Amino acid sequence: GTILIDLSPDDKEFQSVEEEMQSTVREHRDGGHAGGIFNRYNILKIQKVCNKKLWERYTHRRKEVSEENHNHANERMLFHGSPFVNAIIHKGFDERHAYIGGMFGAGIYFAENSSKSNQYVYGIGGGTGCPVHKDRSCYICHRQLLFCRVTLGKSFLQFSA
Amino acid sequence: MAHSPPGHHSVTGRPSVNGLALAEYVIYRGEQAYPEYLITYQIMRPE
Ligand SMILES: Nc1ccccc1-c1nc2ccccc2c(=O)[nH]1
Ligand SMILES: [Zn+2]
Repeated sequence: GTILIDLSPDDKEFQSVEEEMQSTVREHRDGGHAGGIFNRYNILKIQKVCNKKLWERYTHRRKEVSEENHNHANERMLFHGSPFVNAIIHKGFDERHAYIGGMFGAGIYFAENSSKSNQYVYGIGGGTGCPVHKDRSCYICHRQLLFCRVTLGKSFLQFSA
Repeated sequence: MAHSPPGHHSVTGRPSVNGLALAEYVIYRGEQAYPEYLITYQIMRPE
């Protein structure tokens, strides 16, 4: 039951999402190995993902968390890069979309830096890069990221390198 | 998936070395995220 609605580049919603994407690019300690060498993106399309069942699943859990945390969901907008983007938008996030070897355990990982999530579009550490050219720094192939509404609730703070 | 730490709903990975890095976050329940926007893009080659 997912439909995708194209946003016009003239829409303030398009513009605020593009600004979050562009403004959260940083340099990475791998010199671009995983995600490629770049300072900015060419945004080709921004689509709103509409699925009533998945939205209600989200808001149900959000209420549960809020009620466990003095009526505070601690909701953020965060990036997610994944080879399973098509499955996620149609069926929702689940255990198949987790990072099993992640430094904070097997869970679903999100980033404030869009460029961090860009490192995972083609798999962990960029995998073998784009399907067509096998290039983690491909400037031709179209990539996709999700910009996601995430309920953090009470979050365990891990200081880490 | 693993469980959240007892009494918590997520983990925040705070950067402690790279001064320019922003936080990363982990959830342990798929129902705690909704994929709002799908962004299609290319990375641009620096000039
Ligand atoms: N590591 C992953 C494995 C499968 C699907 C997605 C990811 C992934 N991991 C991340 C780790 C840290 C910060 C962001 C991400 C992310 O966007 N995707
Ligand atoms: Zn390519």
